[PDB]
Amino acid sequence: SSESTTFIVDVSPSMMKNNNVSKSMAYLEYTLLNKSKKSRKTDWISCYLANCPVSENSQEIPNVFQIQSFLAPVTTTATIGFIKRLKQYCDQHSHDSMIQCLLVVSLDIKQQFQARKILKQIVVFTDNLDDLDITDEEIDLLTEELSTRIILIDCGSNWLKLVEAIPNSRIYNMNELLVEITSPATSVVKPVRVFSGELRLGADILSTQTSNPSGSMQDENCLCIKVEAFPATKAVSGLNRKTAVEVEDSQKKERYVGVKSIIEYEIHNEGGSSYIPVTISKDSVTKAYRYGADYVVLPSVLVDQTVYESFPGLDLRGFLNREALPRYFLTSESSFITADTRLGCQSDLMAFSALVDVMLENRKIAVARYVSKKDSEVNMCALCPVLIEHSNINSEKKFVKSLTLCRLPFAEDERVTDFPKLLDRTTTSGVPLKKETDGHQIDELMEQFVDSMDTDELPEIPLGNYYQPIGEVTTDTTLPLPSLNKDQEENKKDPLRIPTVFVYRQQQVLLEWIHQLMINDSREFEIPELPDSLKNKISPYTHKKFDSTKLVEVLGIKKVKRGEQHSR
Amino acid sequence: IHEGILFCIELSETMFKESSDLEYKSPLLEILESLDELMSQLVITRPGTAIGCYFYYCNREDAKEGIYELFPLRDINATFMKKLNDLLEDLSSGRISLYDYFMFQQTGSEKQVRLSVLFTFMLDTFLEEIPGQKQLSNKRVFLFTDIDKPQEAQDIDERARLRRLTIDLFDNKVNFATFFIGYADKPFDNEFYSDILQLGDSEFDGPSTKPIDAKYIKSRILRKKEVKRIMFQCPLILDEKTNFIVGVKGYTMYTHEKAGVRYKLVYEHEDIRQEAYSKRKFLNPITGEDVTGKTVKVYPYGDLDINLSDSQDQIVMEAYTQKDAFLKIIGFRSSSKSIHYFNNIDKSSFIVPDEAKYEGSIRTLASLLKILRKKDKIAILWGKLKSNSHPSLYTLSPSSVKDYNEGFYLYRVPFLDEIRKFPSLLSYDDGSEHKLDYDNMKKVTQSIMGYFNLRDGYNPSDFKNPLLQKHYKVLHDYLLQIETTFDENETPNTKKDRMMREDDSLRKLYYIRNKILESEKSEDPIIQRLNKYVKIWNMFYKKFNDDN
RNA sequence: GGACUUAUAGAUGGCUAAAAUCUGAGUCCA
Repeated sequence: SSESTTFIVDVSPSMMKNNNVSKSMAYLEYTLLNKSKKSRKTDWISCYLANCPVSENSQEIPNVFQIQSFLAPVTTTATIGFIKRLKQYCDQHSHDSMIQCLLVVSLDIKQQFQARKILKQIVVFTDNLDDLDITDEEIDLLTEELSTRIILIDCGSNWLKLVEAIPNSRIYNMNELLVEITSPATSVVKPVRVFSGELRLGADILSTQTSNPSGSMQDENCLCIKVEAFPATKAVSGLNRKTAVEVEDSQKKERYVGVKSIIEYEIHNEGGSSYIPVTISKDSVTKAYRYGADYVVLPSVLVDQTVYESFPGLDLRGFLNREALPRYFLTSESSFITADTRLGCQSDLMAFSALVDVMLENRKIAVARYVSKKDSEVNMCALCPVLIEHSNINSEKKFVKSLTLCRLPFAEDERVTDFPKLLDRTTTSGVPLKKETDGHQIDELMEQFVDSMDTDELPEIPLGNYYQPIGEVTTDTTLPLPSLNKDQEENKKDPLRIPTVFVYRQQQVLLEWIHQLMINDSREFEIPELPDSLKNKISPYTHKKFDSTKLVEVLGIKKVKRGEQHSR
Repeated sequence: IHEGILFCIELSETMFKESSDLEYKSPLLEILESLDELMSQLVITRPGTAIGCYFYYCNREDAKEGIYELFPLRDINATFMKKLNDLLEDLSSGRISLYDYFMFQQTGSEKQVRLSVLFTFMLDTFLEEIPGQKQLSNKRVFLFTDIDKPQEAQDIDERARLRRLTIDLFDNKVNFATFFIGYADKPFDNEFYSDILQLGDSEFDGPSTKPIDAKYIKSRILRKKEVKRIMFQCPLILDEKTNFIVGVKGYTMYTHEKAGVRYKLVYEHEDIRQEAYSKRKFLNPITGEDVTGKTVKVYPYGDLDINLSDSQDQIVMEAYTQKDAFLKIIGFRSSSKSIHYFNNIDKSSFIVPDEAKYEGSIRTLASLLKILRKKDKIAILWGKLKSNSHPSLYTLSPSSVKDYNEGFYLYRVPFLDEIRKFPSLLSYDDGSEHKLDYDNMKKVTQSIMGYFNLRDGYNPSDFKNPLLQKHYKVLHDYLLQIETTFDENETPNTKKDRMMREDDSLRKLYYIRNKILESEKSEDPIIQRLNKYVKIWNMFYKKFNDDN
């Protein structure tokens, strides 16, 4: 709900010359800039300096410097400022240039937030974990006063005493963070119900196809399970962009304001020359629907008749084997169908899982009739059974049974026609075309070409792990930390599950745009390279080296008035 | 853009007689019904299609040179549709018969058409310039006949003149779709029609003259009715180093038809009736100024906006894609690790070689098709189908041997961010702990599931979109002043039948319940099983909630 | 009606599709 984060950076001579402050600055830069995009009202940041010649803080304790006050919300401009304050401090004390610091922070937190429900944390960047002296009398003192967890980062047993004492405290490496903020990260979207109704088999058409809540639950001739629907797959188109016009200001950076749009209606008076557009009112405009060669404006009462009155439900039509259903029949995005233990009882979860289990064991797909809302589109859909593994309290694996919903095509949807044969080719009349010479050598070399790029060595995602529970990706803090999940990492070798490249590229470039032009005050943008890690996922895989020069040679590859059309 | 079909149907004795292969329905009647369905479908699917229908030899007084005109070659319209509808109804009511309409007789010796006049008629028809009708980009002749050996088969010189009449049509881009009809008893010898429809250069040599059984007439018509809608064409890179680059074309097999997308806007003010247009107008929130065409797209980044130059936009995309459409092979993979029914995100495309752009394309994909079939493998592709779109991973799967069309299917693979998270549940107790009770529930479900197998699989043809049907029926009835049959004082039985009439799917659902309901009435212990299964299932449903 | 969260979000659109359009959506308080 709400959290505070306090950053502390060690400025010892070791941290400066070993380039450990510039590294931590890179993390702070990435962390804060991404936080700036959300501009959360409840996400606090604050920064202090340790072992610093500057002495400016509330408690007037030496060697402590509050370089950035408590800030919420975190804005982009404020982040530009903070990094530049640090960058100036870092450049000054480059060549020619702690215990109480943790105590000052705690006091400043108690005065800032008092006793409000806020997850407080302290993040510390330092090297030489061994070389530091904190007496047991100080650790006894530190645990009592502090109600704030600790995140320690090694940049290169004593330090452990603090971490082990304070509840939910952890320790990470520096390059452990430097690799996390470099690698692509999937966005966590909180699942939201898109449908709520009944999964039915043998329900009465008169009972279900009304706006009445005619309970098929009490129908003993019907299989009725209360179910919910969530989105399983949904298309993304990159970073949302803003339509804007440019404006001037006292500090002329590229300053823009958003624009709105209205819908106007016009007619064309032609004067084959050109026309004279005249804006007219919507009141004098009507929609004319097309029927063949005629266009029709319907009276208002008939315009209502055009809408087919449909009612929310999921009605089973039948079952078939997976292989019996052509894969290309699937035309839409997929959705989860789960049992409704919220609005329904616990019998739904049991009966629903029993259905999925049977469909899994017999490798069956269900054909069903789907309607999400009133007067919504009617869909024929395929219901494919799936497993979803959950991290369990017990050492045993936990598979949650579920269904996947995907739209099947109506009669009016198929565009299929007869295509010319490709294998045993013939003329248009149908006489068998002469079989290609060098035919056996082609199929022989093509077979080696297919083997040369065999990716079977690259493992498919484990059973029940293509989809992932929302619980296994939710964490305590919004700070970019290593996943810590042992199964989630290096499951990324599935060649058919790659990061959203164009989105990462956008974020990567926008970050460097800010770093170079806004912080370093450069006047030339140096756009960075796409990471080799991500390049490989969209580059040809080589299993065995193979020269297709011979194959290409044998294949022989060479580049070469509507104003009376109204009717009734 | 604008295709036209010319129905030409030859009359004979066997065309009028009811055939056992047609559920005892006349071949002539089947063609008429197929034509009614054709226009009913195309008015939704491709209304910009011209259809004409002619019969011969017809003894009617209004027939020119023996060729009767049901309706001329015009864009599909309710007036011609009504004409055919009225004819079919005049037949159904027994008001007339097919013999009565075409003035045919069961004498065993009726007049027959001079093919010279027929083929010339086809040519003249496609050359006409009709004012309100657009120019045809595709001209086709649907040729229906029952006569293997007409009178002109004996004259060798007549065949010669006919062969130049046929060529004359091919020169004017007029193509034949033959429907040569053979039965169980009487077969069709295509020897004659082969001669006159053949060409003398390699690829195109005329249309197929292979006969068909009457049982396949309607399906053949409605299949060849459709037109290939080319979705995209781009190079297929197999191995860039050796210029292993080939050409492919992609076709959408299944669209998503929505009602009410086909419309124009009319402005009427007193005695002015004129087409209107929608204009999207952008305003400045500060001044109210029209800034349309003077706007720019930026990336919002907190309280900062970032606009890159076109030159920078180029460099950004350059890291992972090209400007124009392309498909690059990343590797190959087993189909069982690549194709699933639970992660579709888009519609599939059908991929065909494009040897007009790269020669050798046919040889490459034909071999690749053969190999990927043999090993049951697929290709992983990286690229994009349009210039103005993001790239993605694609799955390229070989067409099945059960399918007629030989080529590949293209499935888009979801990015990691396109794979949504599974929702958290309030309870996770699915009753798996109680082994016996749970195993019983699966067993009874399995038995119930057995009574509802789809033995013929899923066919799109069997399910018409109810939204589409409702929409175009209202338009249809209004144009032809057909008063609605809906009554507010509906009997539950009246309402029930209406529902099943308006929706093909609801009709199926009705059968399922009825089979369960006629399973409890029945006193045959075998048939009695289904309903008792359902009762047992409900027993487990209620027992679980009373316990847990 | 407010607070918070989400913007890689929630929707629309459509002559079958625009590097289009809108701000919606979830939770918690009265």
